[PDB]
Amino acid sequence: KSRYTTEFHELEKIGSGEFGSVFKCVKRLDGCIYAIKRSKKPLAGSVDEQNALREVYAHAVLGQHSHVVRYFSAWAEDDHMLIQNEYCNGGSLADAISENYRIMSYFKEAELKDLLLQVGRGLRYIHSMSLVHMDIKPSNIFISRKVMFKIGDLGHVTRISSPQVEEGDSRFLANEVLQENYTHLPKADIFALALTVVCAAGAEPLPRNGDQWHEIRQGRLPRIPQVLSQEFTELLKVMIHPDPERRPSAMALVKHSVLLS
Ligand SMILES: C=CCn1c(=O)c2cnc(Nc3ccc(N4CCN(C)CC4)cc3)nc2n1-c1cccc([C@@H](C)O)n1
Ligand SMILES: [Cl-]
Repeated sequence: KSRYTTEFHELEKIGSGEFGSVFKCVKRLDGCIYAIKRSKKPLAGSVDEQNALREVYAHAVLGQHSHVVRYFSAWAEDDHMLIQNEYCNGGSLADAISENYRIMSYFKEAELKDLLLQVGRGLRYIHSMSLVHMDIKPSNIFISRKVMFKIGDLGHVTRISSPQVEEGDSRFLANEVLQENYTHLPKADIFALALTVVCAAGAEPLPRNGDQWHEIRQGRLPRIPQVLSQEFTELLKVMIHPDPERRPSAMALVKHSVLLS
């Protein structure tokens, strides 16, 4: 007797974690496929609730963009919350990276620049609406297949001004954010995107803390396994510059000559 059951037919579980479950579903009325997240309703006044609120109100603000996972609807039923999003048939960037690492394929220089540009366009859009994503990483980039990358998982999204900062994944987190400096949050999304491209390029698992973590925030790129041009390398280096004002904005990113291609 539920809306979920009523409007959708559930095809396959495509994700699970502390966030709950995600299902590939067909909507009966239109025959389209959607990714529907089903989670227990968070305790009131909890982090989980704060997180869930950041996401509903990001949708309220953002609307539709070709490099952001489209949001269609959200509701609550039983003791659960449901979020209906666009289904990206290529899964997440994280999955693709695992898969490259398995059948030994790889993301080429060219394809790495394409990833950077496309996610950059998504960020440029979010930033222009005075928001920041604050959890950019492979598992939150989705792929549609000839290939579109789309930013999803908006649960950390916050305002540039008066930001409610739930810190993202420590692996991708810029030092100034850890230092409780929120005067240039957009540049933290930039830092994270650079490390996201480095992952796609085949780097070893990023450090969660300790010496190697600090070395990166000193502006040093993790070791790669392949041949990146000096100029693409420099672009990635400056995106993880200790000084966030030295990092390009999303708008300067997508107009950069190395990416024009
Ligand atoms: C709705 C919620 C968020 N979300 C989207 O907005 C969204 C859009 N497209 C897709 N496409 C998609 C994802 C995974 C697969 N795989 C099927 C094959 N197996 C082997 C690996 C997984 C296939 C297709 N998935 C999405 N969401 C989703 C799925 C899972 C986990 C998470 C986060 C919580 O980590 N998010
Ligand atoms: Cl800024």
